[PDB]
Amino acid sequence: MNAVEIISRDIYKAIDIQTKILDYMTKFFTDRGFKWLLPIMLSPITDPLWPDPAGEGIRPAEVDVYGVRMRLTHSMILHKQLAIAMGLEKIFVLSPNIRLESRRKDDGRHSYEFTQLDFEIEGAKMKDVMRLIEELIYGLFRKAEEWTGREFPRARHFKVYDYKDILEEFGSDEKASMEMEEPFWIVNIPREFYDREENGVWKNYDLILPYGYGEVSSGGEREWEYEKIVAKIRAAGLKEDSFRPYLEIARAGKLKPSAGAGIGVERLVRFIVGAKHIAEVQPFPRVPGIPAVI
Amino acid sequence: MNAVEIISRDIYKAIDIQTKILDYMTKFFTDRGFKWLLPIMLSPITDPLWPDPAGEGIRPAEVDVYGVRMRLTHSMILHKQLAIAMGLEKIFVLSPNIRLESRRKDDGRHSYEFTQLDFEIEGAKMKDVMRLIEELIYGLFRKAEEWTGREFPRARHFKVYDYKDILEEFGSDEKASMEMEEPFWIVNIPREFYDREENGVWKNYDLILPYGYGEVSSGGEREWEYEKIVAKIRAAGLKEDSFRPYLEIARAGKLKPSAGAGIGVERLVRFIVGAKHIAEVQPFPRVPGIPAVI
Repeated sequence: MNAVEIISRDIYKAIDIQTKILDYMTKFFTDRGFKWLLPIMLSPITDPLWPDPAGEGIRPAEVDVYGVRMRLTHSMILHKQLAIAMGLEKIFVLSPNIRLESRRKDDGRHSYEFTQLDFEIEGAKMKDVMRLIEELIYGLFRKAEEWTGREFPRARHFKVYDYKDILEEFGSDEKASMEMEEPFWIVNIPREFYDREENGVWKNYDLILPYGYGEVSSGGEREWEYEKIVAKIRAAGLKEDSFRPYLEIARAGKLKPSAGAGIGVERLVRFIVGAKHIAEVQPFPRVPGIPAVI
Repeated sequence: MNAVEIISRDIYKAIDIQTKILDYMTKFFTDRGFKWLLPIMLSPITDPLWPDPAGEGIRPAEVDVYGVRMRLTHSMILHKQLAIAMGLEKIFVLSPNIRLESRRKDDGRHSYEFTQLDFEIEGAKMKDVMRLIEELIYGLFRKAEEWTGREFPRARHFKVYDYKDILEEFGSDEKASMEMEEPFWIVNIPREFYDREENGVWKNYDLILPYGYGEVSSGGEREWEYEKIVAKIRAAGLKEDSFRPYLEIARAGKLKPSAGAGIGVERLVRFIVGAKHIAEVQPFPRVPGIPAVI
C-alpha cells in the first residue's frame, strides 16, 4: 500500500492484543529470574541463516560504521551465547531481526523486519526449553480466550515429530500446519553451525501453529566446542572470517553449553487476532520482497 | 578491548538493575493505557537529527532493500507521529536508535546504538509530558533506593531552565549537569522541524540528570500542519524529498497534535549503577567513533 493507505487502517484491536501479549511474555520471563537485555542491530558477525531448510540462503544487509563493515542482525543467536559466556545465566531480549527474504517467502507469516522474543538458558536441554515454551504458550492461549472471547487450542503439551517424518507423512511443515488443530513440535532439523548436533541427531525444535499459521518459535541446544564449530562452518562452505571474534571466544574455551529459542511476537499477534496475513496487524508492514514506503 | 576482553567484564549487577528498570518502565506505560509497539530499523524516512544543538549534522546510514535505499533508524519520531495518525492514542516502543556520531561525542553517556523508551500522546502538551516523566522518574528513584540501598534525588521538584538561560549561567547543559544535585529541565531549544514552534518559542524539553550524568530524556510537542512543517524543512536547507511519504500524510491532513519523549534506558542503568562510562553497563559496547569488535 501507499503511505496514506497504510495509516488509514484500523488495527487498534490488533495493537491492544499485542500490548497484552508483550506484557504477558515479558513478565513470564522476569518472573522466572531471566535478565532482560537490549538488542544489538549492527555487528561484524551475525546468524548465517544457512544451512537451513527454512531459508533460501540470504545474505545480511550490510552498512559501514566508521569504515568497518557491519551486518544488520539476522538474529542475535551468537550474541545470546556470548551473554551466557558473560555469566548472565538466563537471558531474554526483544530483538529486531532483519531478514531480506524473497517474494517466495511471502506466505503470510514472514516479514522482513520482525521482533523475536529471543531467550537463552545456560546448561538447558531441548526438553527443558520445549517444556518452558509449552508453559508459556498454554498460559498465553488461556489469557487469549479471555481477551478475545474465542476458543484457542487447549493442549498443555504438544506432540513431537522428527523433521524427517514430517517430510514423509505430510510433505512439508506447511502442509502439516494446515492439517493440525493444535500446536506441534518439529525436531531434529539439520541446519546452522550453532545448533547442537550429536552423532547425526540435531538437538533442536520448532513450534508450529495449527490451521496453516506455521512456525512461531525456533530454537536448539548449542555447540560450544571450538573444533566442532569450525568443522561445521567449513563443511557448509561458510567462512571462519565471517565469525572471527566469536571464534576467538570459542577457541579460548569461553562458550558454555546452553539452549534457547526465539518466539515471533507478531506471528502470535496474527494467530490470536486470526489475521490472514501478518501485515494486517503491523502498523508498518515489511512484506518480503516489497520495499516498504514507510 | 578484543572480543575475549569484552566478554570477560563483570556486568551482572548492572544487568540485574536493567531488568528491574525495564520491568518498572514498561509497566508504568501499560498501566496508563499506552499501546506497546515494536520498533522499525529500516525506512525511506528517519529523524534528520538536524538542526539540533546536541548533534553533529550526521547523515543517516543507508542500505539497499530490494533495490530501494533505506535509512537506518536515527529515531522513530516520524513513525510515532504516524502511529498517532493511525488513532493509537498513546504509544510507546523500546526503539533502538543508530547514531554514528564522532569520537567527540564519546562523553560517557553516548552510544552509537542505544534503546530509547520512546512514547507519544495524542493531544498532550509539554506540561503533561514533563509531569508524566517526573512521575516516572520519582517512582523509579524510590524503587532504586530499595534495589541498591543507596540514596537517590528527591525528585519531587524539577527546576525548569530556558535554553538561553542555561547558556548564560553555565555555558553548556554539560556544565549545568555537573553543578546540579537534582534532575532538571531545559526547555525552548531550537531544533528539528517536528518540534512545535510558536512565536519564536519551542515547546520542547530535555531532562538532565545531576552529578554530571547529562541528558536522559528529550521530547516535545509536535508540528502537525503541512505548511508549517514544509517551511521549517526548507528553511533549514533539508530536502522535502527526504520526507516524501511523511509529507504526503501531512498534506492529507492526517497528522494530529501530539507530544512525547524518548528516555535513554542505558543512561538510566548507568545513573543507578553509578558507572562513569555507559559502556560499563553494556554487554556489547558501541562507543562513538570506535567500530565495535562484537
